[PDB]
Amino acid sequence: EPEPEQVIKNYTEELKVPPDEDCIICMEKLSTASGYSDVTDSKAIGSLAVGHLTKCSHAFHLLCLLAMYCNGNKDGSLQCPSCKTIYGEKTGTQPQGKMEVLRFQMSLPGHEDCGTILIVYSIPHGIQGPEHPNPGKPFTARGFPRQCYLPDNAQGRKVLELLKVAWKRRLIFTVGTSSTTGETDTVVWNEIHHKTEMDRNITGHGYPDPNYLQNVLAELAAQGVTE
Ligand SMILES: Nc1ncnc2c1ncn2[C@@H]1O[C@H](COP(=O)(O)OP(=O)(O)OC[C@H]2O[C@@H](O)[C@H](O)[C@@H]2O)[C@@H](O)[C@H]1O
Ligand SMILES: [Zn+2]
Ligand SMILES: [Zn+2]
Repeated sequence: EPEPEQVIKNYTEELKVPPDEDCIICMEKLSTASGYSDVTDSKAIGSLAVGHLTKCSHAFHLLCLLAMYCNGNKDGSLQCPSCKTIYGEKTGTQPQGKMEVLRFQMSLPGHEDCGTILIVYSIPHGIQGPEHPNPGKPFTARGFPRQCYLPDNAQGRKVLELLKVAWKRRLIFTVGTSSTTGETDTVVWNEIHHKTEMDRNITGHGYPDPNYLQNVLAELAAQGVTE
């Protein structure tokens, strides 16, 4: 993985003279100096260095870009803050654990045509790593194992494989704060809704749900997991 300054040099093409149009990262004119210049320090990147992104052609202070990148885990990918194009292979802060998958013949509410896939995520507590909020300090993992259900049809089996890619790229979980329990520095769901109940009366996260499959299949396209 290249260095943070080099990551921004890739997937970027410097602008000769920046327009009057604003940089949406620092809310300052691209013509002027980055608004994060006072707290961000590069080697090869100035404060009036500006390029637009390779494919999506959105322009920012390359220092802002760098300021952004650096606030996250530094996997060598970069996400356009305007249109969210992924540059490289986005990955994420998911702690070590296991993903088991099972199938059973019983159908789910709304999918009586087919069988059911059981996904079991088991993730132990540990010590936060460099990518996590407070490196070195412990993190908790609440509620594991967490059982998840997919209709065993064509889409459901597709989403299954896409979720195996998500796991590989440490995308399904993250260390952070729980919206449910308010507890901090802990393993929580990250951006990819999972059905944890067959019967949606129990918790609110179950079946039937017509559009779940369509929702998640785009919820992980938003993290760069596609065909
Ligand atoms: N029970 C749930 N099942 C699936 N997704 C859930 C659940 N509760 C919340 N979510 C989704 O998880 C995301 C973040 O919610 P958090 O509460 O921060 O995540 P987490 O604390 O892991 O979720 C609560 C989890 O803890 C367990 O005690 C509980 O049974 C559930 O699986 C949001 O997308 C939210 O909609
Ligand atoms: Zn800026
Ligand atoms: Zn863009």
